[PDB]
Amino acid sequence: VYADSFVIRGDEVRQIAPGQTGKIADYNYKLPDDFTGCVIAWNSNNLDSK
Amino acid sequence: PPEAEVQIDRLITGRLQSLQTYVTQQLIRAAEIRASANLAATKMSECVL
Repeated sequence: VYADSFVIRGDEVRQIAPGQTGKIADYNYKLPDDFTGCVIAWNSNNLDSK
Repeated sequence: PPEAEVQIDRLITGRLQSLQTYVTQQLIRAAEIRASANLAATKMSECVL
């Protein structure tokens, strides 16, 4: 399996999913239509917010 | 594509059902025509000759 880790805003969380598109999932990271796996996201205001 | 696939699937299902219906009707009509042609061949062999 694969683990792709990055930091995105809470608004663009819905962009990480097969199908729908957007500025984030057009030139940065796009999922395949028949993607098999899971998408794991969690709040991290206490670690990255300088 | 992700949302057009469903519409294309619906159209494919409809067209496939139409083609299947046409093929079945053609098979039945061709069987009837074959029976009539066998009768015609029997008539030609047993009447003309």
